[PDB]
Amino acid sequence: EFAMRYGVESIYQAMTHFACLSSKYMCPGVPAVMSTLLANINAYYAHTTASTNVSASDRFAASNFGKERFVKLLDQLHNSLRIDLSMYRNNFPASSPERLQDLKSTVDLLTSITFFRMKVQELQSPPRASQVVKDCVKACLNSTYEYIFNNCHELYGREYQTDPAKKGEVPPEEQGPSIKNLDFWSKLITLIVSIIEEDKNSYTPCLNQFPQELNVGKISAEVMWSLFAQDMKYAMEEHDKHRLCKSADYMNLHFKVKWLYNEYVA
Amino acid sequence: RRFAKTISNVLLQYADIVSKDFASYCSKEKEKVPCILMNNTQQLRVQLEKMFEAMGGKELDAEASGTLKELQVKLNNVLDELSHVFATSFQPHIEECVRQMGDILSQVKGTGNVPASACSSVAQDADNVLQPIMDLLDSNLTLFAKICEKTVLKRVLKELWKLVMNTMERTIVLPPEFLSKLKDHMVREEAKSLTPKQCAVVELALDTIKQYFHAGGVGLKKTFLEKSPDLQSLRYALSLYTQATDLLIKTFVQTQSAQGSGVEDPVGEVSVHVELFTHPGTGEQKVTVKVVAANDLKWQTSGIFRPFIEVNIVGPQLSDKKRKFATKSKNNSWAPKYNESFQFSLSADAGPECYELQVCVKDYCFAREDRTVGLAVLQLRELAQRGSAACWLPLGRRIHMDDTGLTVLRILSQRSNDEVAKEFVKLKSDTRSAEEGGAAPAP
Repeated sequence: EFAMRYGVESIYQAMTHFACLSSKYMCPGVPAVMSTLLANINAYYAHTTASTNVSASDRFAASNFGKERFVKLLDQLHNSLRIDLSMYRNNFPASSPERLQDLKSTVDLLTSITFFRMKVQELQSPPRASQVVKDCVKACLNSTYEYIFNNCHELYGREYQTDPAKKGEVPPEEQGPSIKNLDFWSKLITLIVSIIEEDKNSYTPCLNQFPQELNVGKISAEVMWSLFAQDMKYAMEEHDKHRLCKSADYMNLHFKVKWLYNEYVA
Repeated sequence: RRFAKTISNVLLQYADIVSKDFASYCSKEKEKVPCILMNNTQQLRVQLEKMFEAMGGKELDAEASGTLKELQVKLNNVLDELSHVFATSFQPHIEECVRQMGDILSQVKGTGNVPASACSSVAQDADNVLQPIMDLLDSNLTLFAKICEKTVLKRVLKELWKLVMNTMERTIVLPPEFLSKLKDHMVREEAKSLTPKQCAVVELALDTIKQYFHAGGVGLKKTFLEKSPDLQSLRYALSLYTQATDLLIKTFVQTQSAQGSGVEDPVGEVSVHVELFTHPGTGEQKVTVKVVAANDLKWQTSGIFRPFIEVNIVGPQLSDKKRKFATKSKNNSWAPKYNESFQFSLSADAGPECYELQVCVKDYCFAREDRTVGLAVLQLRELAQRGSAACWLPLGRRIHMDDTGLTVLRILSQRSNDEVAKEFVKLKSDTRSAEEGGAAPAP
């Protein structure tokens, strides 16, 4: 009634409410609403009346919300989405399906923004959503890799160890690499597997928007193996100097690495 | 800056002069003097904070301030050391006390079938058990609570609490002679466990000691005492003494994680191929074990060698299940091939990480006895990832263990009528009958 009495067009109301929602975008379901809302704001400026001789970007420059304002709003939001997606595992734990759906809709919103940049702003080279997300996933995977690589024993102890007395806080240098024993690496491999599987199983189905460009399980395997492989390569070089573990242990590690590689990487 | 050095030099030289004589005052006739010296030390810290603040506190020069903050931490640590040195002069008395508490608790057993001086109430037995230490504690803690400043008292009490908890753990709950009397070979006695009644009594003596050390808030916070790792460790050891056979066995498999990372001084090896099947027909777990061969068996014997390979599964809930298989024997063959495939069932409930294969090579000997050549452990946690594994298990002479394996084992050996415990204890207590290639391994 305020809007109808005072001539405020529906698209202004929407771009305003989208601006409100953009502050609360972390909140459950909001990214779906925002994605939908932006697909509508998009459809409004993009498609409405082909009988016009004006670009979608110029018709959008005739927005009473302000083109600039909405462009900036979308950029800030896109950045906030990039940040949260750069910790997607932590910020959208697999133990919450709804947070996985918010993750999905967070990406669907990022797509809707990129699509709005492409269609309404008529931008010639918007940062491709699939790529933006892939980078976020890489950033998260790096931070994940660091996390597991710092917390290896706690994580492994808890998740796989059949004797409870071994589940606890073994030293940071064994929740990280040791020259005396390979056990960190064995445990790290199983955690890398657990992460790759979580990515394959939870996050890849969740993030199916760009199936031909984004497979989270592939990216997880690639990054996790890469990080692991650099580290493992330095570590094996280091073990090759010291030779403190037995021949057999490196053979067992070799079998595990072979298996890991051949299962997920080959 | 110049003056902060003066302060530091003087006050550390005080702290030092005191610290040097401190132990000489920690003798039983002068208990007050250590308390007073601790209070002096602490009074230095207090007067130093005053003096730091009088020197402008936050507005003091950075190196002068740094000097005095350093000094305050050093002095704090002196007070901690003095508190420890003080608490330590009570250690022999705490040990004597706790040994007496142990002499009293030996007279309490599983008393629902014992006379009313030991089926005396759980409370009265706890009080009797406690009496040696409560003569010490009541008097001393009430004296210290007076003559120690509250910072001094708390530090003294933490050092005494730890000392009591550890002494009780060592002297009462895990007495080294219970290695001898049913972990070890020394006596065919049932050892007598900590019986439910002596588990109680102790758990109540401990709540009383905790209340004593709490002293209605005058001593240590209930929160420090409950979170006390010393207490938690003591409670853990106690919890083991009543735990069910399967739970003890699960605990063994989950804790003995190192029984799956290289035998030291091997006596041969066994090639196995193993397939965990999260049984595609049931969602139980079944364990196929293809015994391929053995090799390098250190058993060039005084006769016809006739090796066969026993395979055993180990873990919880196996009473209803075939725990053992064996290959055929092979005549005169230190590298016998078998190619024999066995199929254990695990439980449905307990995951593969609750289980381990134990692979034993034995010489078949009619008229005599089938000599253990060697033993290997494979942890099925590994196979929980691997699904199927080819592996050459090195064979040992005995399985290598930690304190908790050895504690669980000495606990299970007291369950000397439980058939699962009997067979578990027997199975872990199997070692290579030494001969034809050697007695004791490495871990």
